[PDB]
Amino acid sequence: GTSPTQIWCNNSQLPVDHILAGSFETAMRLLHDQVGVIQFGPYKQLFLQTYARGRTTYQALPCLPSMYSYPNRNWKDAGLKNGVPAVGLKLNDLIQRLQLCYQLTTVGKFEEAVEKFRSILLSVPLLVVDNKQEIAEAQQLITICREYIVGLCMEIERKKLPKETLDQQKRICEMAAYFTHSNLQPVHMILVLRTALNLFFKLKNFKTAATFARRLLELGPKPEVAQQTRKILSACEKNPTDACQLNYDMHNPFDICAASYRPIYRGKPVEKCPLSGACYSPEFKGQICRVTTVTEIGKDVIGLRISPLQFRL
Amino acid sequence: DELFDVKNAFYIGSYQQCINEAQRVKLSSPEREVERDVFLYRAYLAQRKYGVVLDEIKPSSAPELQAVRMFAEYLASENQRDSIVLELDREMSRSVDVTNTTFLLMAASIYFHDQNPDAALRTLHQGDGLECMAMTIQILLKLDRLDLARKELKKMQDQDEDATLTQLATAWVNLAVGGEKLQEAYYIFQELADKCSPTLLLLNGQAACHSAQGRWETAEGVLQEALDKDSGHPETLINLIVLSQHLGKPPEVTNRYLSQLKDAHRAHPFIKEYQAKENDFDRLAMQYAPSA
Repeated sequence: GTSPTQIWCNNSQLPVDHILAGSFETAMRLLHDQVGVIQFGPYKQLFLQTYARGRTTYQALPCLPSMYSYPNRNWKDAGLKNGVPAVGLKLNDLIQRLQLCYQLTTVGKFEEAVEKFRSILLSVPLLVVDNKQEIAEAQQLITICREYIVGLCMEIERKKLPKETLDQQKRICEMAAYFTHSNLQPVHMILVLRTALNLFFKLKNFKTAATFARRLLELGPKPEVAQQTRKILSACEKNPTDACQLNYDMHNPFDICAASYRPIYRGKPVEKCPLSGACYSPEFKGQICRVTTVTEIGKDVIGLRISPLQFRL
Repeated sequence: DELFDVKNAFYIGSYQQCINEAQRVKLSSPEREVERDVFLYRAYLAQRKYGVVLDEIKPSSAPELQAVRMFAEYLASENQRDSIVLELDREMSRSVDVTNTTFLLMAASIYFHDQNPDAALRTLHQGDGLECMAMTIQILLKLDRLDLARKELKKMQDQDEDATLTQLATAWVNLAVGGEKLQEAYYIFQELADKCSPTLLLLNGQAACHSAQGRWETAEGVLQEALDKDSGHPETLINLIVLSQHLGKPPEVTNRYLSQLKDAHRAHPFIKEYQAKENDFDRLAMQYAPSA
């Protein structure tokens, strides 16, 4: 007859369903078309893990091979024909993990934070989502992950680059400033602003520093920080002026190149990761996304398909 | 039936109980004595004490025992298997004897492992016994032809509704059916455990029923109890891995059970499949991966 796993495959477009089924090739294809995922290698743990949960086992008779049971999320209604695998991974689970990521960011554990963030980001396509808004949250969740990943990754590099040349220094300040734009939560956003302010201050680009200081204050950082910020701000006011011109436009909209960590203003051509939304300069197109690590930058895709609602007829 | 307790203990899954009782029972008949020995060894096979069966059953033993021993060697020696099947094929074709039910069951069992469902089913077709019917249904379920399975079940159902063997069979069909049926399967497993005794087999069956339905948490107790009795029990560990993920246990937990399974039985087909999946995944990765 037809195996239950096969039934699941026939029944659902969702990639997780196929993984549960054990149909890797099918699942990979779905991930490849719906999302960009060219490089499956980072996926392997997720697949096996997901795969393991798919079916239960019980023994009909002794000394014979054990039987397998396939749980269905719609067990009641599903007949033999319309079964679909039980869930097992949910949006809340992913959201919960996010806090741990936040914690690591605050501590300065950025490298570890990236891993957790990326782990969640990759996991999003696995989900089966019940309602339309819930789908939006998933998309939003992914966005948050890339934002941190690119931002944190940019930060790690900035620290690495050499301080010695003036040009080198200008580069650092620029990158620090770029971080400012990243959409993080206020606790983190404040932290980055704090950093940028100092770099700009030493740079003697006081005018720009003043703007950062004001933005920081609005956030409402702890009192000690706020006081320090006010102190710096007043100093900046004495000589509001930027000594050097930097390749940074606070006002102009940006898009940080995930690879280059260079600004891409407004309209200027950009290539984006189908999955993450990470942005890259046109040169990168066709390459593996640094943020996602699985995806192809240039790839056009159907789009994430977490819920059956997405399919319409 | 004098043997009733011994056999019943066997089907439920409490092998040791079967063995103990088998010894206590008195022969009272050359026929019965043979049946008793058959179950006694069958129990040892369940236990995986192959050596016991191979050593003790000797050529002089009754043909029924011989069949059991045949199965034992098949399980025990991987190398021997092709040779055994070949001989089995020869014996099956070159010899009519239907009467030996034990032979049919053992032979069918070998075919089943051989993954020659047709042959096993073919053999079982000849056998009249109630057990033969139960085995037949099980094979049909694996075949995923629930419909055929249902027919056999009723067939046995007419003969003996109350028999535990029949009840187990119904539960199986039941579990396959899905839906409201699942609850029915759950009760039968529960009732058996209550009456006879919770066996690892029975506990997992209950767990499977609960898991089929959403009730992951309810499943926890049965698996936990089963695990306590026997770590390394294949069905239990597998169920635990599945259960753990639904519960939201830490990923390490799922991994731990999986590793534990490997320790208990490197060979276990679940493990093999897992490995197989890993292999093709790597294979697939190369397919998608960019060239360099």
